[PDB]
Amino acid sequence: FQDPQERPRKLPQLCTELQTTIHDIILECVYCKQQLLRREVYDFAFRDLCIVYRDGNPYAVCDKCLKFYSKISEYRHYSYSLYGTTLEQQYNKPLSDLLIRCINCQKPLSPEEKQRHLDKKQRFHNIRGRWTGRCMSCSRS
Amino acid sequence: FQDPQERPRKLPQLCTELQTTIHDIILECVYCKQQLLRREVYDFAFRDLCIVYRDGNPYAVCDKCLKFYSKISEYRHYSYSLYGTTLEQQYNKPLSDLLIRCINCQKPLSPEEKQRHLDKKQRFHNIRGRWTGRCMSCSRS
Amino acid sequence: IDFKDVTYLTEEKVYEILELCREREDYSPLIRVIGRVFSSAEALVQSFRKDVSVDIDAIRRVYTRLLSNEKIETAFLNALVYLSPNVECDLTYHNVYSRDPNYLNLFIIVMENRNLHSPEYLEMALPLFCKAMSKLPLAAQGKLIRLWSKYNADQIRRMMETFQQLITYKVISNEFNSRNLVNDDDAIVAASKCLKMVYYANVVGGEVDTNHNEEDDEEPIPESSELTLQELLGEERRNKKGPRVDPLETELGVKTLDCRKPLIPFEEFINEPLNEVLEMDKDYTFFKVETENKFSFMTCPFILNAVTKNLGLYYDNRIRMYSERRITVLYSLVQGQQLNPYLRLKVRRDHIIDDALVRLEMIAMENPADLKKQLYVEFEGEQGVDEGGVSKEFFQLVVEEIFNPDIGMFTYDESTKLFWFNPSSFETEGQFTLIGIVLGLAIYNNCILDVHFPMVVYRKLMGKKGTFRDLGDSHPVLYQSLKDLLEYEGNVEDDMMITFQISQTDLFGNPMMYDLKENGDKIPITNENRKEFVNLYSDYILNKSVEKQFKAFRRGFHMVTNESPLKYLFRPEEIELLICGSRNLDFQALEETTEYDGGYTRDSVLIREFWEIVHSFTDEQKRLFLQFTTGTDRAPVGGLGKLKMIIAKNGPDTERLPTSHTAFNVLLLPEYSSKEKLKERLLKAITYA
Amino acid sequence: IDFKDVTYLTEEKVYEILELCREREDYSPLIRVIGRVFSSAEALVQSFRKDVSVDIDAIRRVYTRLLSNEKIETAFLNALVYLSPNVECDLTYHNVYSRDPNYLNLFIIVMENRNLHSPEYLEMALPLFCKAMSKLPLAAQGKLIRLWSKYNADQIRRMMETFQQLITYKVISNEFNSRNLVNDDDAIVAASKCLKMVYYANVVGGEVDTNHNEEDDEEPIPESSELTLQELLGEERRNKKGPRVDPLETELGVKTLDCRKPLIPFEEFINEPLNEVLEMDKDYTFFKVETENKFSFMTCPFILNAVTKNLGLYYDNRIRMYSERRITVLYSLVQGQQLNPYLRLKVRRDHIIDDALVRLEMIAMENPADLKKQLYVEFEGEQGVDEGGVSKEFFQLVVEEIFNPDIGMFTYDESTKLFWFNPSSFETEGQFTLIGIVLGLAIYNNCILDVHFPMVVYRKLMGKKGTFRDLGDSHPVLYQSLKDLLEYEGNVEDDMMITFQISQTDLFGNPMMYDLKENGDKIPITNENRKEFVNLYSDYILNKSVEKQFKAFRRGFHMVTNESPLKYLFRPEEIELLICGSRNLDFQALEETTEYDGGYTRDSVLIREFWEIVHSFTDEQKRLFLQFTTGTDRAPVGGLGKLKMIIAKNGPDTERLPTSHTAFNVLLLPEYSSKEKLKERLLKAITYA
Ligand SMILES: [Zn+2]
Ligand SMILES: [Zn+2]
Ligand SMILES: [Zn+2]
Ligand SMILES: [Zn+2]
Repeated sequence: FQDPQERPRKLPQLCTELQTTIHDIILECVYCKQQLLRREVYDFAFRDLCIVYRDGNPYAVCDKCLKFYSKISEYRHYSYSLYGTTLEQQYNKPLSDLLIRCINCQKPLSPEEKQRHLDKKQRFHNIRGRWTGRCMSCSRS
Repeated sequence: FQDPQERPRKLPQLCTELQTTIHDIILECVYCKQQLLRREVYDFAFRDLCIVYRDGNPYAVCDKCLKFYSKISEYRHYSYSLYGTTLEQQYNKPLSDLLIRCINCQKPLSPEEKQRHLDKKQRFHNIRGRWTGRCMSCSRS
Repeated sequence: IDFKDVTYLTEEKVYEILELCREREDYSPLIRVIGRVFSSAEALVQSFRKDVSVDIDAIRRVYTRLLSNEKIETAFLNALVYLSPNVECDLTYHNVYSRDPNYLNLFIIVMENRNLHSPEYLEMALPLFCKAMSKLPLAAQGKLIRLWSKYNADQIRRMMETFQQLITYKVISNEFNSRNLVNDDDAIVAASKCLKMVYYANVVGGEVDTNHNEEDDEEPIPESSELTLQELLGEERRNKKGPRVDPLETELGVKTLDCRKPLIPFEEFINEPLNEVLEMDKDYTFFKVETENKFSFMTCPFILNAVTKNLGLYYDNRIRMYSERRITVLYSLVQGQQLNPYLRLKVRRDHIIDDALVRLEMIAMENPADLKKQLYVEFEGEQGVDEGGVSKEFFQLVVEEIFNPDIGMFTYDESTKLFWFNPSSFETEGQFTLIGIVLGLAIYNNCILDVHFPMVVYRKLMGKKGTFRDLGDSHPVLYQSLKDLLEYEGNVEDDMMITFQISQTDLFGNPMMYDLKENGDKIPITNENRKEFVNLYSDYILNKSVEKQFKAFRRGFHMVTNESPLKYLFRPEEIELLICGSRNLDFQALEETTEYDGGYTRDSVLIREFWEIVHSFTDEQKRLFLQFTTGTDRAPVGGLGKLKMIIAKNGPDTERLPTSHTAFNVLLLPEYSSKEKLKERLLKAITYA
Repeated sequence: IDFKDVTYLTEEKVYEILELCREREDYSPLIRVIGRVFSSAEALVQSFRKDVSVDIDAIRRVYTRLLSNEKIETAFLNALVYLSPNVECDLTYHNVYSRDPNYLNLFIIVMENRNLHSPEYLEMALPLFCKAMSKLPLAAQGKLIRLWSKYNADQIRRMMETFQQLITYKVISNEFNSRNLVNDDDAIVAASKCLKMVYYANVVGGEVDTNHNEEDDEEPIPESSELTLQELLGEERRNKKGPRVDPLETELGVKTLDCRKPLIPFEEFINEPLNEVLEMDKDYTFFKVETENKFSFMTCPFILNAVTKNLGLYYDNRIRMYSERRITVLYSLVQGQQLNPYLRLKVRRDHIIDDALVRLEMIAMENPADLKKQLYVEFEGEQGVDEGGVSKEFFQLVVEEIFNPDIGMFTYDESTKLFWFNPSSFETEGQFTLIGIVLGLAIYNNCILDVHFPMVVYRKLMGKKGTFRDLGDSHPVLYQSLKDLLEYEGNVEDDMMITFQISQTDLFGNPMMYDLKENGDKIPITNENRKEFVNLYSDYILNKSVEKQFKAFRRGFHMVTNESPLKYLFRPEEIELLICGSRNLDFQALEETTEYDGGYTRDSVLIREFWEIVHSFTDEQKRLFLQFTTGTDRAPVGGLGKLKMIIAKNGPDTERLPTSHTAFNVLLLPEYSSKEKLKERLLKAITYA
């Protein structure tokens, strides 16, 4: 993976490049260097995360490290909060065309989740220019 | 100080018993075993605290240990809060006849402080049957 | 005649007014006099005179003689609307009950009105009256309750339904949510305060036994640092009065614990529509922190159901758990200690009893406040975060090892399917404290246990010694052989040579004779002392035969639950459903509250195939599925709807069995090809673990 | 004639209507036509036609010709009351400005009314108009501001006072507190939004120089963990747009930094009555968290005074400090690390510069986020808790060692009493980053510094290169010798042989010649390039002679204050009062806000004797008392009233000097016998430390 653009940036392309499937691929967390559980690999692909290359090696993130560092980023790098309507006015774009991730798990918000944000007047948060929301899994009490 | 009742329970009586004054008496904190500062001795007498005897030796409390353990007692042993009016109904007594200490520094509340509690509708707190309030020094922002 | 110069009425004076106003075909003077005297508190004080000055039977005859029509019944409706506001502020400000206790009369007169039950009073009349009654002083309420305690069950039922439908109507009429609370609704609050008077009339009017009280539970001493602080404040001698109690409990002198058989079942006082709308997070706040116009319904726990009471206890333990989080942070900040916000419990799977015994015993001495921390269980070797799944696993494991026959702690009864304390268990007081702690820890940490106890155990936990009535659930066979003696018409001395000496069979098989009296062999059983022998016989087995085993068990349960409102909120019959769960597996309620993740939805093809499989499951396979996914085979308080299960997608179709995250009731379901494959893998998954 | 078939008015048509309605002694048709066309937005669009379609001078003549009386002036009052609600919702919903830009006309017509300044519009007319203007789109506001920027200072003054007294009136008229806020008052909010348009018209209409901008401040890279997270999200390439900026700043393209000399002094836009009633704890909340009907006044910082702006910055830093507390707790919880919620700074008193240099440099590499923690300073040997007193002591000490002559960092000017960056300072970039960090740390930790800098330093900190105008404050003597050249009527080439080569004196004394151009010795100074030489001369000393020293200084200041709204809230002239304090010692304001402890009261005999002594203190002894009690001899922003001093009783009469707890501005005062004894001990206490 010496070539920067050639190396896969997503889990399906990485699996195809290594001639393996997401059902059997073996990955390590970029933070804790520990092998990812199978459900963690499935979450990684479901959360549309990017493969991280350290010293020419493909890495992923485990669930606990992802949530920990997302919490740290929310705590230390929070900028401001906006209403979904104000977000659309600022970008002149529908929320469905904006990449908004869950503040906790970094899962890209579905259009239904953004609609719920609009309906309940829940605010979207900005963390170093990244717009974050709350997903259903992390919204439940 | 073998005799339980004979040994002084207050700073002035302890000073008189040792033939010293509060201006020169040397005392140690019961918790940290460290010598009390002069202003700490004056606070101890001003806060109407009781001399504690460990292994037949008179002890006092320093300011930081007193505040720390008062905070711990407030956190772990808090029972419930009442309005001053409800307190008077419960005891059929004026607040001036009730020994209410500051929740932070354990200074007995003055009648003016209890009057302020009544006026601003500030609640008195119960911590293992001890009724606590907020003194002026600890009420300031 | 208008009768314009009469202020007090009489049992026979209303009769003469009615008879002279009957044939003249003009009741209007009667309407006027009733609306005049009933709307005035002072007039009602002197009306229908003779621990009360009003003749009880007189007014009942007057009401039934006079309410048969349709005109005057409206006058009583409107008279109550005027009298109540003038009698509420009169009690609140003037303090008129202290001047003379005869002022309570008007409340008996009003509550004797049969039409209060009717639905024409719920709009304006009854809500206003309940506001006035809730302002009665404690002494005044004591006499009203004692007067009401003499009524029959049917009379008490009418009184209870009167305030129940007022609560039901106001909940239906108004819209209550997190914005507009029920706590600030004075009409519902007053009707709840009035229902409490009927509730205690139910208690003190039934079968009350205030004497057979167990020894006061040993109060755990506070931490050494707290003891030092009380010395500095000069409060080490005086001690805290104890847990919160209802003031009406003290005034009447009778507790719901003392009530064995109330006239009305306690479960009838639960207003269900109120419970579905109550918010216990803020109800608990008004319970601990007094607010000017907010009323806590936890102060009247008889009206809450098991689910609502469970929530209020959960918030109390949760709040206490958080206070331990803040204390450890301050200890790490100020004293530079290690962050330990957990009741860390390292145990071995093969030695779970011994490892938990030494760990929990050591805590109960050094830092007894650590029991108030969130429980963290970790097994040796297997390393992982305990989010609740390990604690649920630990709680299940200890119950089996505690109640296993070989340990000798408890004797299992096949007929009742219940465990009883084994009297032949010696040198095991540490283990009995352990199972008491575990039960308290399970309550504290919101984990249900697979524990089968007779109701007498839960009665003794709250401090009531078992009686002969409790022997039926514990030992039905011996209970039957003892009541048969009770109703023996013949001479018991002649027919059966039983005496005050009893024979107990040990676990080994060797019987040793126990003497209930000083010399029970000498004294035989006669008809005169036949009642006493049964009382001493029942007192021995339930209380004195297991006194040391239960003392440790009760002590361990107390050191965890002493600061909780558990004793305040729950009756002993409600403790079993709190510690354990429902045995009912309503998988329909499980379906409604189930959530989905990983791309699954309620309309996913595999999801519908999944629910079709599990609804066709047998009872045994339903229990296996519950234990596999949630860690316990029992439903929580309420039902499986409270078990907010999550079915999350786990990769593509495969031969891998479905997995479960027991901590969060999450089922990890691969997207299998067909329904037959899904069942085979799901059955293989739950029948293996 | 009523003129009932005319909708648009004209500069001469109103003249003919007025002249025909004058001698007839019935102005009523004129009232009717004015109330018809002015109350209609579409009518006003076509009225008084010709980057605007309305003749500016035409309407001014019409207003002055027609407002001289007392009847029609009421019609304009009432026409504004009707037009505004129909023009606010028209902008808010219909989006009428996008369809045609001629809709902005009616706002010029209304704002040309002289009577808007009068106090008969503050009740109903002006508040409604301001609501409509605040709903103008950003593009519409851009043209209004550019049109308003061409006015003279007196015209801008009238515009500013118009919205100022509306804000003042509504603050006086209404009662604002923590219950009823000012943020939800739409009339004040709209008038503040309208005042912003005048504020930017003031900025873009004055002396604006947008070219002499310093290099973009080096943005500190986030922590390595944050960089890893952005890679996982696929956002490592794209970067954050930057700090919050006003949208009007982008549309106009001119910033308040670019404005050197506004037409009106910026300090005139501060509405004092609004500042005394604003609650910055919740104002900051609405600044960060958008709320439906709450408006942050930090979005319009020109209206806040230094005290209010200081509070808003304090809350931002405080909030960021707390976020670092929560992160360390999570690090100790999850990662099992040590609790370090502090920017720990162990230094030696004799080597404070070197110890802080190595400690702060090491932090800026490994964990640059540690600079956002609350500063904890501890000196070697002396062990104690740093509640702020040690940090205040450290900040005072470093400034003396940094600005000491021997270190060679700064050259002191006796005449100006200011320090300037020493160009002869080499191999000291680490120390210049240190003093930049210290200045940022003092702001972050709310500590004022005894720093004397020319205003050009604070201008360069925000990214504006020093110009010839800034040379007066820095080097007045050389500034005088350079403007004297500027206005030299004679031939500069003949009289003075100065060229584009300059001579700079080193600290040693050896002069080295510097060339402003490529060959400045060859090229002489003529009248044609006389202006350019001064520009290059000023650009060298202020910007290019100290570029490396200031680059490190600016870098260190940026790594602490980059995330703060400091650049947003404060102009460079307001930075000096923020970093430093007031030099004014108003000991009367100190008396009013002083609190008492240990038994002291405002009426205590020694307390009155104490205030009598300190009010008779000289300026030197007042500074000694301030430094001894509060740790600094300078007053905070505002005055000594903000220094909430506490005088606490310390035992009985003695020979012991009064002590002070500098962290909390607490003076520990023994109860001395007399006033003479109190002065002797107090003077002995403050003249020793
Ligand atoms: Zn990891
Ligand atoms: Zn999420
Ligand atoms: Zn201490
Ligand atoms: Zn205090």
